[PDB]
Amino acid sequence: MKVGQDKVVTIRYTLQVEGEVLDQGELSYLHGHRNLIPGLEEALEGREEGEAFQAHVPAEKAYGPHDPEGVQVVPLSAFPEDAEVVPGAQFYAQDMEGNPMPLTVVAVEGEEVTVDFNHPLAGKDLDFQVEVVKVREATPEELLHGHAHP
Amino acid sequence: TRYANAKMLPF
Amino acid sequence: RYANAKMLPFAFGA
Ligand SMILES: [Cl-]
Repeated sequence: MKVGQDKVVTIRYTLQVEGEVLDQGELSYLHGHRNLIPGLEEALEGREEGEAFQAHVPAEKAYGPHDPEGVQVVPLSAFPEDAEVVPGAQFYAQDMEGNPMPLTVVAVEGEEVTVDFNHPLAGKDLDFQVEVVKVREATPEELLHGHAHP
Repeated sequence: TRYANAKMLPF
Repeated sequence: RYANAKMLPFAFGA
């Protein structure tokens, strides 16, 4: 069974940016519904179960470019009082539609805390070693929901 | 970009 | 803007 539309695909992957490997894992995802970065998805389309390969995905095709307008500053008022505001910590805020917008705090300067709304991998190209371990037809319920059930 | 008068929430 | 932000494998927000 080959990777294709409406098939739940389980793969294990190693990620390298520039030359540094930054993560390794196993994931299953539903193919064809925008659940996986496009460049990866395009590499996987058609692969037969068992195939193993290397894939290079430019930033535009994975997480996009870094947007300068995505880095902003808000008072420490906004952060919770129990909370630790330290470089690296991650929080969410609320958009006008009401939906959460996540951020990673970049710097704290007294009253002013600067945060970054970009994806952490924005602007960085990615290198992958990938193993396709299983492709299965999707379940009706996965199809109504839009996601593989983990 | 876009921000609201609502406080952030922990990880 | 960041329409890719939630896509796998490394997904920003959940
Ligand atoms: Cl999925």
